[PDB]
Amino acid sequence: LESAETEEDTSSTPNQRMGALGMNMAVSLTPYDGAVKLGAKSGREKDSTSLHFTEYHATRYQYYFGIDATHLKDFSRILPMIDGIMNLPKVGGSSNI
RNA sequence: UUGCUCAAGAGAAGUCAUUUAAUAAGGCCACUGUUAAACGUAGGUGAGUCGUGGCUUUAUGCC
Repeated sequence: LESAETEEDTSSTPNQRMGALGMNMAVSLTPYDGAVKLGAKSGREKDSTSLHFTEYHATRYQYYFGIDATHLKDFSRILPMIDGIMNLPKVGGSSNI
């Protein structure tokens, strides 16, 4: 909280910490063409909150990351991050569909 | 250390249930492959099984 109401980085315990890891956003390798999916839910009772449309994209995603390994408080923490980068569980999205 | 430092639009959802492209139709009616002749005379070959049996003089040939 104090990091936003002061100019320096200390206020003494540190006020903030720039993350040693920074990753750019992932972009699709292929230009997006308008593709949607129908979503009508089962049942004869056709009220609202049914017949929805979901946009999807059938391409590959690429992203760029960079870490200052020296900036890490514990130098050994870079290895678990690499393991996570290769074994990335799921990037937030409609994993159900 | 950058109007910065931190920052998931996220969790869930069947486009479903039903429908014969069906009923009818001749590619049909006509056509001669007609008419005539001297063979004068000189062109060749690719493929197994093994020790007496009925006649006949061993003979040597027949089945």
